[PDB]
Amino acid sequence: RRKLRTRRKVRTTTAASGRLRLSVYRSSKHIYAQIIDDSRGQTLAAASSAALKSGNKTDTAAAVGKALAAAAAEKGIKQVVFDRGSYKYHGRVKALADAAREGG
Amino acid sequence: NGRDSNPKYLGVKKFGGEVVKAGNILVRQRGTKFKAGQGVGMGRDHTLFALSDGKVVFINKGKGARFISIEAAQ
Amino acid sequence: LQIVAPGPRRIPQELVVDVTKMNIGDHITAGDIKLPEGCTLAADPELTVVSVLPPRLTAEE
Amino acid sequence: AKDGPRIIVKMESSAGTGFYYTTTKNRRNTQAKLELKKYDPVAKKHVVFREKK
Amino acid sequence: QLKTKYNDQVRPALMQQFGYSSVMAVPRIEKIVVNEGLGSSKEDSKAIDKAAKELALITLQKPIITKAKKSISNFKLRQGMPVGIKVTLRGERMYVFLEKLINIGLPRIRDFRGINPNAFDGRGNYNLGIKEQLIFPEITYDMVDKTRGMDITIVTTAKTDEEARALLQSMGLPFRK
Amino acid sequence: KRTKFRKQFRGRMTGDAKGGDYVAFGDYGLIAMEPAWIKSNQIEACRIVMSRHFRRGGKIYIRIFPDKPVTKKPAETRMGKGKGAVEYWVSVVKPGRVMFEVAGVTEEQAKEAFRLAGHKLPIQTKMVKREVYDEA
RNA sequence: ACCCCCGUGCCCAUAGCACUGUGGAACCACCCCACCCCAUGCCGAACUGGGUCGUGAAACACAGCAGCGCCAAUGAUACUCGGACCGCAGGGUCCCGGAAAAGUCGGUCAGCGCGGGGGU
RNA sequence: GUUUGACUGGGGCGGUCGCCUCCCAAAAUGUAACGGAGGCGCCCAAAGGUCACCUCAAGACGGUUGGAAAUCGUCUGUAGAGCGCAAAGGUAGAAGGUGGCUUGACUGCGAGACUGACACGUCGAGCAGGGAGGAAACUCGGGCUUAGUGAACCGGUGGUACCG
Ligand SMILES: [Mg+2]
Ligand SMILES: [Mg+2]
Ligand SMILES: [Mg+2]
Ligand SMILES: [Mg+2]
Ligand SMILES: [Mg+2]
Ligand SMILES: [Mg+2]
Ligand SMILES: [Mg+2]
Ligand SMILES: [Mg+2]
Ligand SMILES: [Mg+2]
Ligand SMILES: [Mg+2]
Ligand SMILES: [Mg+2]
Ligand SMILES: [Mg+2]
Ligand SMILES: [Mg+2]
Ligand SMILES: [Mg+2]
Ligand SMILES: [Mg+2]
Ligand SMILES: [Mg+2]
Ligand SMILES: [Mg+2]
Ligand SMILES: [Mg+2]
Ligand SMILES: [Mg+2]
Ligand SMILES: [Mg+2]
Ligand SMILES: [Mg+2]
Ligand SMILES: [Mg+2]
Ligand SMILES: [Mg+2]
Ligand SMILES: [Mg+2]
Ligand SMILES: [Mg+2]
Ligand SMILES: [Mg+2]
Ligand SMILES: [Mg+2]
Ligand SMILES: [Mg+2]
Ligand SMILES: [Mg+2]
Ligand SMILES: [Mg+2]
Ligand SMILES: [Mg+2]
Ligand SMILES: [Mg+2]
Ligand SMILES: [Mg+2]
Repeated sequence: RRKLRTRRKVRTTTAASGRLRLSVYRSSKHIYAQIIDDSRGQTLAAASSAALKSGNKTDTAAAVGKALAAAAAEKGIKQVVFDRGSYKYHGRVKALADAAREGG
Repeated sequence: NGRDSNPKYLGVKKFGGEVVKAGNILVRQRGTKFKAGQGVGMGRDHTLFALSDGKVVFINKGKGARFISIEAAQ
Repeated sequence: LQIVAPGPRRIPQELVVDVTKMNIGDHITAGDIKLPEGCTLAADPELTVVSVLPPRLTAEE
Repeated sequence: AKDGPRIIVKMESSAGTGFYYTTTKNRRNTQAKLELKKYDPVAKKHVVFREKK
Repeated sequence: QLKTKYNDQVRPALMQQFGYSSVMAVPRIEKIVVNEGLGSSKEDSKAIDKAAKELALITLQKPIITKAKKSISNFKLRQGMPVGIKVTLRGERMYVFLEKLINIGLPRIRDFRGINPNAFDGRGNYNLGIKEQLIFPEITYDMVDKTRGMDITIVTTAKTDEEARALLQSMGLPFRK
Repeated sequence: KRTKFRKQFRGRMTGDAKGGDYVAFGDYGLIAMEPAWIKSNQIEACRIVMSRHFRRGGKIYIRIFPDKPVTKKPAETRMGKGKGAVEYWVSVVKPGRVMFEVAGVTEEQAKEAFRLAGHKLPIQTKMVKREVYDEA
């Protein structure tokens, strides 16, 4: 239930990978996807549907997914990364992946 | 009755502070008694082993919060 | 009985309990005990303090 | 490892031919439906033939 | 198909009377839970499937067969195979059944003064006092195996038992008088 | 006395009295000065002794109680295993531990009723009164 | 910078629960409808998907509060490495450092970051 | 012509020999008794691989041939459950409950360590040939682990093609 997320968040052994963590978090029809430095106590490159209304139809995640992809690529930093959450695949969340993955 | 069987030799092989090699065994215990931390693997029999050479260190507070980890030297 | 309060000049050095009322099988509980000057009971009100025990009885061989 | 008239069995693998063997332990407990699995021989890889006998 | 009747009149009646901070704070009904225990039926592989058609034809929603867990029971509990059937009704499909029963099914009980008004669930939830299975409109003595009955639970958002029976007005709320 | 189902066996060791108080459940009580075992009888006879000297009144409290099972030679020698399941049950008591306590009887009343039960006891003993009040 | 919200760590109950008070177009949440994506071994309750009004009720968030939990001294004791002993025995003592558990006095309803949205 | 075991508070009668778990075991490992208890000589083609979701025992109230016990509902619910078997450890971010697809319950090796007088035995990163589940990081060379076993000899079967 509230272990949905903590099943996934722990599913990724963080600093053992060498990668970074990308936390997509959906609440409203808006999504905030942010990328975190696991080893260090910090975060790297934010995105949002906040200043947005880029697209009308959620699947505006395409924008924020590409927005992060571009905002991060200025810092360099593209491997796999990719956290997730209580939320499943395909749909609205995969509109974000393919906007970053192959879009970044 | 008279039927008890065998020693079984479970222990903590490399204690904290010690310099492990790659492939050394850090702990022998039964199910989970110590949790594998940074730089430490775990096998069929549980039994943490060393992934990377370095210094071994113990970390715990309470319960199942016990952890074994490695770090390099140079 | 632990009770409490207020003055520890005036502390309840004893507790007077009148038993003439009770006879047999009667369990006097802690809500029946007199504690002047607002001394709150420490334990449960219904906790048994004084109980008079019945005479020794037997039937079968 | 010991063997008798009883349930389950030791059953060999197919011809990855190659004329080859695997022989995992098996059981007639679930079903007699026989079996086929995937393995690799001398030739190629993953040539997948049927549990014999 | 109702759902309008809950709307308007049901809400302010308690809201304009006792009062509520919202139209959301107003007591609702989440789901109608219907489960017929087949434990008394040892037919199993034979007639257990029949009680599924009974509940599926009435609520238009397929029943899920519950299971043993095998327990002990000291007389009969075993393994496995079903021991009972289950269907949960929520939304409009609850509102199709609920309306269907109060208008039609309930009057079909002999000498019906209404279900027991005494406290059901202090947490605000309510049950159904269904005894016979034949009392339901779709069920008749024409087509049946034996004389049996099923249980039904009304799951409501009422915060109090006091406010439970209160919401339970409107919808066909007989009493003990 | 002898109890219902258990672990069934024991060895032996001796410390000092842990869970025996000074007082409890009455005005007067009995305290053991020597480490020892007390059996199912003994204390059973001690109850009977004390009560015989009373009105028979139900005012007597026994804090002690047999748990530890002890064993014995079936007939003789060392041939075979350890054995003797039911021989007797014992209750270990250590010094300072309070054994029996009485209610409502007077000073000499319980002085003599402890003295009678003083014999039948493998150890020396002394009765008492309350100063330390501990309930928690 | 400050107030605060949403995310996400470290710590890994002195940060936890119940009683409870504030919060609402900015954020969260419910709510709204959904033939199809997708999905409930029955129910879109859960995932999922289309979006307001409403609502601040529930859930969440913060402030309150020391009734319960959890942490918990100093004193003394139990036991004990070493030294030296009494008892026929069960057992016991002296010196020397080490030194608990419980209990009481109390202490609390946390701390410390990263990023973004919104007021001043 | 030979065989007819040992252990053993004398020998015999009785029981016992290997393997796993707890106590004994004196807070490292190790440690004996014809000491104190109990189990193994299997099972699982899915109880495996991976990929997703799921959360238990029990009580109280209310509910229908169904009452101690059923099936349903709400509330409580650091586990008082479960884990194929014996106990100990272990487990709620699961190893436990359910499905999708599967054949890694793989061939060639094996850094470096646990343990043993030896012979055995246990764990294992990583490399290659090939795969499997996933979108992906990744995981997989049987199972929560610890019992489910037999050196060598002599030989049966399928290869292979060195000796001849
Ligand atoms: Mg052992
Ligand atoms: Mg801690
Ligand atoms: Mg001793
Ligand atoms: Mg005590
Ligand atoms: Mg937050
Ligand atoms: Mg505003
Ligand atoms: Mg809804
Ligand atoms: Mg609340
Ligand atoms: Mg001190
Ligand atoms: Mg002492
Ligand atoms: Mg000494
Ligand atoms: Mg001497
Ligand atoms: Mg001493
Ligand atoms: Mg010294
Ligand atoms: Mg000292
Ligand atoms: Mg000291
Ligand atoms: Mg203490
Ligand atoms: Mg206190
Ligand atoms: Mg607070
Ligand atoms: Mg900030
Ligand atoms: Mg011999
Ligand atoms: Mg003999
Ligand atoms: Mg001999
Ligand atoms: Mg025997
Ligand atoms: Mg040891
Ligand atoms: Mg030792
Ligand atoms: Mg020896
Ligand atoms: Mg032995
Ligand atoms: Mg023994
Ligand atoms: Mg699992
Ligand atoms: Mg794929
Ligand atoms: Mg490998
Ligand atoms: Mg040949």
